[PDB]
Amino acid sequence: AMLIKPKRLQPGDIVATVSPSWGGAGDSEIRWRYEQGVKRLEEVFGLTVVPMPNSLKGSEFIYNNPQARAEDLMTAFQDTRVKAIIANIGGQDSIRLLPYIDFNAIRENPKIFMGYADVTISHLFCHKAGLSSFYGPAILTDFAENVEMDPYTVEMVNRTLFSNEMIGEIQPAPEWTSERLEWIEINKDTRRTMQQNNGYELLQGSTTVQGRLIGGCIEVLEFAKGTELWPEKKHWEDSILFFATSEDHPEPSYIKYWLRNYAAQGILQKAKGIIFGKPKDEMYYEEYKHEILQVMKEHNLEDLPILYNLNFGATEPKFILPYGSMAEIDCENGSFSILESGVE
Amino acid sequence: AMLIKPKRLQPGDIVATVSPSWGGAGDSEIRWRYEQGVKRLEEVFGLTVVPMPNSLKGSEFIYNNPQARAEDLMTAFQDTRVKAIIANIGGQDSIRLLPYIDFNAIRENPKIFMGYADVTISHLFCHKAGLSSFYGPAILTDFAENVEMDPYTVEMVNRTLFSNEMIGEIQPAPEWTSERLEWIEINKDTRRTMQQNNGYELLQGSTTVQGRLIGGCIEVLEFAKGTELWPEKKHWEDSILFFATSEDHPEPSYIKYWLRNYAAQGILQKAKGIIFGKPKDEMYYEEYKHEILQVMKEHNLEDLPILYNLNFGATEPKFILPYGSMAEIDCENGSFSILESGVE
Repeated sequence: AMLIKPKRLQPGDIVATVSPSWGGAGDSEIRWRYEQGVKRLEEVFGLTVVPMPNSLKGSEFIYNNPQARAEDLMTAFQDTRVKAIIANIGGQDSIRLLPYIDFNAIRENPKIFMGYADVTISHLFCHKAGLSSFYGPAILTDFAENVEMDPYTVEMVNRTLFSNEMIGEIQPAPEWTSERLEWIEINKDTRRTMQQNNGYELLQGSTTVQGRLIGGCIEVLEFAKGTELWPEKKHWEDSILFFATSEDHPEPSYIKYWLRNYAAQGILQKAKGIIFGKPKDEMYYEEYKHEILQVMKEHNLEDLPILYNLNFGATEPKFILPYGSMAEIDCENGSFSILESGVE
Repeated sequence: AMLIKPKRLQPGDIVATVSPSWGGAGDSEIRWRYEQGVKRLEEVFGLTVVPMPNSLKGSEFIYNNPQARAEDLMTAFQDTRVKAIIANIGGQDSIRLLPYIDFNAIRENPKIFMGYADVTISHLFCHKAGLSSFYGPAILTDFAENVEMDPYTVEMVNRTLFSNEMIGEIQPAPEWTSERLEWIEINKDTRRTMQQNNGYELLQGSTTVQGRLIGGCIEVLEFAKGTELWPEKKHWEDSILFFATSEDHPEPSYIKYWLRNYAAQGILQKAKGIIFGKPKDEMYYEEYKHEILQVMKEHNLEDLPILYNLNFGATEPKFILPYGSMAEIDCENGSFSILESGVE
């Protein structure tokens, strides 16, 4: 293990909320939604919540001030009362924070950091500092789910962040959604419609393999390629790669192009296995499979275990992937497991 | 300069044709078109043309055999009778040649290498071997133009490859086309419809700047990021960046994402200036401007000279960009010049 594992949460602990990507949480029309997410952190999980100073200043300010976003992250990491940091939401431009990050401030202050999609970039800040962080739910999208949180997401927060017991097998969720229901307050009493989930699909592979988790949102990872933010070679050795596609539904050819580059980098050849998240709206569900299998065939990797349709990524509900934690793909059983705790 | 300038081509010289990307030149219904391009190399330029051994075996063979494509390149470079190499056409997967390239073989046999789009990858092979190669016309798309070659493309081939006089100012073409007229022989006597061209547009900048050319097809450059094929740091210092979009019309948001990555790499900050090629069909002409200007604004680069709508890239006709040559953007006059010869 190359990464520091942070301490577990308990009720009473303080969690900081931050806006490293899109600044919407503070927009007048969305603030109710932020407050609803916070309410679940407080009431369901028993946590105390503090927003970082610039995090609710709204989307115009946040967009224009990447340094202030970075300052919010540094403030949260440097405050010893803060036991976890959760992103409000993704976006697309948190790569702009790079000039303003003090990696040693993260290194000297290990704690839980969680979010997904563009927050992939903020995960790479933690990763560079040697801290295991959590590809997982965010305030506006998951904790603020209308009417009630999904019990699957709640279970997985408990198992990953509140317990130092081995996480173990990740069962698929019974149902999923990515229905568009605008974040208008008079919609708050409306449940989003759920779809039956049918569980994991094995695209290829015939072995049980284990390796340490690395990855994120595949579109956003492109943003960091060739930069000083990209994880050094040792982190890719004997990995389990995890990829999710985001809400803009990247055309299938891009999934091919991006995987071809992972091959050209030597990353696919170093992987023990790959897991893919359910695409948003299941758009391109079958088409992505075709591209994935083609790139593997092109590079003599037809036996690399690849599991598909997991509940992480752009749909709800979600489980949580701790970076660098040992994980397992069991092809014969079509199962995915995390073979250690997420927290200490 | 870090790149070797190859020797001047002249009538009577031998040129090799290669298929490093899509292998369609040898397909039964396309072969007439390859032969039409060969006829202009022979009759207009006075050259003897030799296809490399695997280059006309068709698209199925070529796709399945990246190693044979790489061998064709090596064959052409190692034959001292061959004075220039021209790609038949682009494609999308020449990144697959990477593990099969003998860079020493290129370094020891400097000579003209020319093509565009996916052939960007093959340029990067030359670049890594320390050879200046030519972002420029290809057999099937330019030399094989129905009825006759465009005099603009002819002129720029002559000025860049057939003379060691300074290239000088690159004037805009009077007309352009990217009309889809299928490469079916029954069409061979049909001229493509031309559009009036309005010349270069200065997007920003108020100075005259000089720097060495580096760039290529912006979609394809993504394929090489974070790989050992990416040009080393010194190549990006005091550059003039050149970017063209390809036939797939990348959505404007991707231009933004890709340019934010150039910023995150420290590349935009080191540029003296940037030039963009006319988009295919002028699709997203205005949208791309908006994205380019937004990324400059995001990174305090609003005084960086940027010229738009140049005749390189996905449309016809084309001028030629020698990698690493000293070039000039003059903002007050809205002009672009290359301040050395393309060849020795």
